[PDB]
Amino acid sequence: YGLFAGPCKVINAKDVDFMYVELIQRCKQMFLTQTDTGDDRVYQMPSFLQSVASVLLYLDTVPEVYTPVLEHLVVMQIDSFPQYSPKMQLVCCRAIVKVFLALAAKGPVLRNCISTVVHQGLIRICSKPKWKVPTYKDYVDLFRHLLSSDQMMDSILASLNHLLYDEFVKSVLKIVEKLDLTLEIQTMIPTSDPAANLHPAKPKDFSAFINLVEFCREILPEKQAEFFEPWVYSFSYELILQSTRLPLISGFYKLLSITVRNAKKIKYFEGKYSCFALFVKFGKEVAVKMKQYKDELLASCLTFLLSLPHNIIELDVRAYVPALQMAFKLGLSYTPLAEVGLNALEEWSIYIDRHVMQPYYKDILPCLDGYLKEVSALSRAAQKGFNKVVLKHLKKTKNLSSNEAISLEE
Amino acid sequence: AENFRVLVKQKKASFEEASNQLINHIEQFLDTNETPYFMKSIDCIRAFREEAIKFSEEQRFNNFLKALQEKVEIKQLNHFWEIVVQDGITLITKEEASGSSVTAEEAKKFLADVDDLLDMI
Amino acid sequence: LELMQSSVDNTKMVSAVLNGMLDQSFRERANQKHQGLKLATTILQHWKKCDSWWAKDSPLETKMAVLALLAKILQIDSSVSFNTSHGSFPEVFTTYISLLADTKLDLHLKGQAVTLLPFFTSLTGGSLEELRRVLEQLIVAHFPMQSREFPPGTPRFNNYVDCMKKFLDALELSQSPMLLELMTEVLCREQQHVMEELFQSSFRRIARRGSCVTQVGLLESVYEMFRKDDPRLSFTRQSFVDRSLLTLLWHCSLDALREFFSTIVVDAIDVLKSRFTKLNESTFDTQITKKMGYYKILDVMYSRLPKDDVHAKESKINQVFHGSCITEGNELTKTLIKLCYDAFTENMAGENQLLERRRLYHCAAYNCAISVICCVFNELKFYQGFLFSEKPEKNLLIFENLIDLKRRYNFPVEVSTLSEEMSQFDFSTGELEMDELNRHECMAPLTALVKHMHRSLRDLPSWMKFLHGKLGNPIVPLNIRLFLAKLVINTEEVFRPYAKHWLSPLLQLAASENNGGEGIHYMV
Repeated sequence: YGLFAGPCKVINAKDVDFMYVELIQRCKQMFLTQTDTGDDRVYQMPSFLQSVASVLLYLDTVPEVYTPVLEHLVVMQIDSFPQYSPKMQLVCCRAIVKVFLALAAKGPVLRNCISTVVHQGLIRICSKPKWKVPTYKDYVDLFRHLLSSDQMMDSILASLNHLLYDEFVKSVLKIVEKLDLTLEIQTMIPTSDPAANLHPAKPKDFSAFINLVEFCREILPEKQAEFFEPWVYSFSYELILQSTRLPLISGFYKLLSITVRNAKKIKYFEGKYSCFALFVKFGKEVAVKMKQYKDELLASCLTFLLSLPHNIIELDVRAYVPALQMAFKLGLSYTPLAEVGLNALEEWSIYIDRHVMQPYYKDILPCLDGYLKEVSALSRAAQKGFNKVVLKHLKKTKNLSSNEAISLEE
Repeated sequence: AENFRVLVKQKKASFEEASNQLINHIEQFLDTNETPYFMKSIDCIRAFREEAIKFSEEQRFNNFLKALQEKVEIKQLNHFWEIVVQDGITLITKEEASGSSVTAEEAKKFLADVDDLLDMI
Repeated sequence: LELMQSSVDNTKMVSAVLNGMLDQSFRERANQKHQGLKLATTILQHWKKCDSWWAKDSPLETKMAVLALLAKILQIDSSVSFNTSHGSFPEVFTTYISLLADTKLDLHLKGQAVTLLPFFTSLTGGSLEELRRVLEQLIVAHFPMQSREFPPGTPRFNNYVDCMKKFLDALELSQSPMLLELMTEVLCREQQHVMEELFQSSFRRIARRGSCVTQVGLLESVYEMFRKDDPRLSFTRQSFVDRSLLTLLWHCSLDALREFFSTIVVDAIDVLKSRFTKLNESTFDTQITKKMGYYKILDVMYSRLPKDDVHAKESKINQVFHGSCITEGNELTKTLIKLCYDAFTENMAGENQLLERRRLYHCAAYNCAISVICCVFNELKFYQGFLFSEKPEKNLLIFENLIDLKRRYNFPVEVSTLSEEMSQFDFSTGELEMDELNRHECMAPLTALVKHMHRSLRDLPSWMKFLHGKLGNPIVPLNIRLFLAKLVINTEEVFRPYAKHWLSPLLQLAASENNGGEGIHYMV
């Protein structure tokens, strides 16, 4: 139907307007109106969206009454990604990429809606916690197909990565503006800042936030050749203006460490001058304020501080070695900050010119001496030789090999 | 009624396989005796009366008139009585013959201890 | 004003500007709920300037934009566009009528029209007669002729469920006595429309609303549409009291309901005290079904009521005899128990005209009997007197009439803030298992009765030894002999201490080759 809607343009020039109405009327009353919960008519939604995109390519003069059905369908298909099988979780990606290719090549009075479909999809996946519910750990595959390895996904369909990148950044900043992340007193006289005053008054927003930060972390390591270049001043200024009056909420330092790692991956630091003074004026404040914290907040603060560029922020090198002799003693029982301690001590001493450095070695190195001091289906398959079922439990039990939990011997 | 002339007008199987279901489709309008229901069936009986002389349905002709005479002579149903005796679509009108041109005079001729324990409590 | 002076030249842009102003006046309604109603007031006082929208010959998109515009306008404000001739109620109600009136759209293009009935089913019957008239015109012109007859998978029944679900949500949120009096009429036309479960749950949601002076109105409406002499068939007459008012009665009527119990009894105790003019079956079976409905209503009303206001001297028994005088207390139970014991005892040796519905009438009298014996003084041998203790010399057959004794039983072998920013995208867009014998419409009150006999106070005469006498003979009909064992099966906790006498007839049922087929397996 959706394929032959193409060549029927040159035969009637009204049936192309008859389809996309009959098609949307079939598409509505199957999984929006009735039997949205109990139905099995889910395994053809990729064919549905592929058909609607292939007719929307040829359809000019949009009705502008069914676009709140199109963009109430495509967020349903983005929502219904992990109730699937492999080698169809890629067909769903091809469908969504095809639709987003379709409604962006006709007019800029239309394509504002491409900025609210992804905003609604982010508010969809950033609130989920017999059955099982997938939390955020498998939408990351779709959101990396949609941006990073996309040139083998828009090849077979007739840039878009730039547009979807900018829409993702606008959505991830527009969520964090209205969240009400302030926290109230819960039921002696304490001293520390995390206390019985660790209770956010909007507890569903907090879960949205702690699902948002790890999602942004796993979505933006790379593909930042210039796609994160013009954003760093606005994004950094927003995060500083937030977290200066939001002290004891972790994750803000996590997003800051993400953008400052990208600001070191791109060059951006050969002094643009407006952020060079914000970082210098904030680094002193966290370096003096991080004494009276505790564990899972200290980890984020230290991973922020020991990733500042510091081949450029060389001035007052004594302002951070109490946060480098802390990154090693707080190692040895939680590894990936004992990794960033060595990864910062290797970055400093090869780049900082070796005369401000050399007095500061008897207070870095003497804390570096805690380091120099059955039956499954695989087994039952391997016990009866090798006949193709060890291939089954070698291929189907594969591809989850990305957790780089760094052990202690390396 | 008009949306069901698609079989006896293009092509079909053996003829009058629509007449046996037509009485089924027009009988069910008088289960509930509401006011607008009586006027939907008079359009059907004023819609096959013109096809009985056209589609060569003499065997339907003298058949579909006792169909609405028995249904008005079973019960009272006077609201459906007045609309079929004030206008009149009833028993065979012209001659019981397909070749004629005479009027409907025959229609106007046809239409004018088990008690001890009870009181103890 | 300046924006609606230009209402004909550029309709699309003024519609879009009005929508963008409307939802933005809806968004910050938490701090500025003064302008969000004043804007809707000011646009409703200017409906004269737009008439090329909701007229004929316009293509069918501006009309849907008018529907969505009016839907936003009336979903934002208060219920103020109806009352005391406030504003342009003629020229908004003419729009609301004429949009769904003419056969100009399709059926799923009036679905957006049938959404806003809760704001506009709270009028007086002057124009509301016209409202019911055009609703019934839609019913007789758009619904299927006889029954469903279209599976989900044709382009008519998918539409039909798409329309009826919106109807059911309208009836769910609007407690309106007219829409129920249409939905009950469209339901009871066959044996079962296959969407019964959402129907029953929706009726349950109607039953619990509060403001308890309106549930009497709902039950009064369905009672009056059941009671009158609109000459319907037997099935449609029975199905009302079967499955559209008993759902409301059983779920949640009222915790202190004496109104619908008081104002009904001298309307149907007379037709229970009536005769049978056995000359023609049309007046026969209708009177049987009316007696059956009165039986079931009195059954439920005796069941889910306390005993003090029905048995003691109160303001509920001074109804049947001589007004509000002190007669003797609890007389209604006496004049009911006499005629119900008179029922289910009529021998029908020559009576062979309509006997299955009379069997249903007998079983309904039985259920009413157990429900009133639930409310009797329930100590001495009333249990031995009533529901048992016949005298078969004068042809008193309790079980051999209500048990069918003609059907060959089958018996098979064995087998927060983001909810708000997510709703802003939704504002501006849009026991046992019953095989063959466990549903015999007598078993559950009998089992509850035997259980109540246990946890209320040799053989036990009228309910164990009497069944022992009526099971030990292999000369009794078969179906009663099978029916009586699925009481000691389901309630063996009473028969376990007296299982020393229940030792032979179960094995006589199992061993003798008179069970059915190759022997009725799973029973064995």
